[PDB]
This record gives sequence, C-alpha cells and structure tokens, in this order.
Amino acid sequence: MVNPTVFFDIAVDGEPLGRVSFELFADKVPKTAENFRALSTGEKGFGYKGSCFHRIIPGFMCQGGDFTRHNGTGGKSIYGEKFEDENFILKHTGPGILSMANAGPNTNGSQFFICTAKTEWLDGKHVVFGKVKEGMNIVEAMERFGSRNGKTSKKITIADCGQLE
Ligand SMILES: NC(=O)c1ccc(N)c(N)c1
Repeated sequence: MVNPTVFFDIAVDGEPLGRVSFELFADKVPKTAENFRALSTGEKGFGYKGSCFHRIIPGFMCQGGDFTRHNGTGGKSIYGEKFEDENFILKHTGPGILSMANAGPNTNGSQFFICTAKTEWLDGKHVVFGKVKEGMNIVEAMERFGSRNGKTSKKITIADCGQLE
C-alpha cells in the first residue's frame, strides 16, 4: 500500500554530516523503486553502503550509486547490468527529485541523482522515481562540496543506508 522510505547517512571525509530520507514512488514506478530500495538495504548482497557521490554540481544535481567503478562508469541493477526505462509519468519539477542516471535509452543500472534545481530538459529521458522526504538541508550541505565541473572538494560518502518503518 504505502510507498517505502529509505535513508542515507552521509559523511564528509569520514565525518558524519546528517541523514537524508526519500519517499520511493512504488505506486507509479514499482520496478525502479524496488531496485533503489533493495540497493539501499543491501539485501541482494550488493548496493549503496560505502559508495560516494562522485559528481556534485551546485545549482544542478548530486550524482551517486556507482559501487563497481566509483566514478560514473559502473554500477548494476538487481535485475542484471541494465534495465529498461519503466515509464516517464513523473517529471523533474524542482529540488529534491530523485531520478535515474543513464547512458542512453533503456540503460538504467544503480546510478541516480538528486536534483538541486528544476531540470525539465531531462523529462522523458530519465526515469523519476522518488523525492527527498527529510534532510534537504543535508543535501544542500553536500552540494557545497561540489564544483562547476562536478569534482568534489571532500569525499562525500553513504556511511550507512537502509529502509525506514
Ligand atoms: N555515463 C556512463 O557511462 C553511465 C551512466 C549511467 C549508467 N548507469 C552507466 N552504466 C554508465
């Protein structure tokens, strides 16, 4: 019934920062929401714990989820290396939207991004599947460690993650 909620405990060069929680829209995009949920608990034997936000651009997005190559070239889903664009019902409306990164049509894996601005040009190209629930302040603090080209000035990690309730 109820959309699941997941959390990320963020650290900055190993130092705890705070918690970000997300609502996952399992009601509209169940296959995409289930992938992010399972990667957040680690219940398939792999996932987001210990991974980093490798590309942060202030006024745009924070991108993470590459737990196999640590730099934007890797990751895998719970369904195999890649899976299809499930639907484009939800749009990139503003800060806090959670959406899938990709390298072309039907190439979703584990990488994702949190919007820090409206990114409407991505509508119909990236699958939106959730939003920040609590901790947008923590996202804003992360965002300050980014740069124009995306390289971070300190290492931004998911020290822990899982499901709430
Ligand atoms: N830019 C890339 O090479 C890339 C982005 C998203 C993905 N999910 C994968 N697998 C690769």
